Amino acid sequence: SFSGYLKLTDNVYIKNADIVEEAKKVKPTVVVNAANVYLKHGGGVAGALNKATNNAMQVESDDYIATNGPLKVGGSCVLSGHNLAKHCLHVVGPNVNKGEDIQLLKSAYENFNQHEVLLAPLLSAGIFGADPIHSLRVCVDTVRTNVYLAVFDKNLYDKLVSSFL
Ligand SMILES: OCC1CCN(c2ncccn2)CC1
Repeated sequence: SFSGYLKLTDNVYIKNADIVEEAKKVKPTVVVNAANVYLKHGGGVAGALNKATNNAMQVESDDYIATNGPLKVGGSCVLSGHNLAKHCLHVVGPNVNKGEDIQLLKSAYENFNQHEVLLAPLLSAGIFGADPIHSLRVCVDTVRTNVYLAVFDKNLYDKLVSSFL
């Protein structure tokens, strides 16, 4: 199971970890991807998770988009976790760098409530441009299921822990 996490609340845990390495070690039931509406896993967490699957995530995703069309910002879909997890929950947080509504971050986190336990990154953080402190706050105030957050950046991890109210 999950090890080395700092407990923030009854159901939220956090660790300074590379989510790909964490997923390869834990093999969780669900790993969350920081997806975009097109499931184009180019960079950030998505690029890294897809590279770990040897592009199998992208091949599966392109078939999903060809059949269903794009996701909504704030929405999600469950696809295979490939070699990383049983399932991957592709969740689209708002991308501030694309001018998307930050209010959609709560809707994005609500997708996590459909899964009893998840390994996840902070939604809309990193290259999505939102304030990770705000993302952690929305996570704690929205997710009720057990969420194990992996924060890649040590300096950001320390700032998130030290400023957590
Ligand atoms: O390219 C190497 C990386 C794999 C780890 N990443 C991550 N993990 C957890 C939370 C946020 N980012 C960033 C990319």
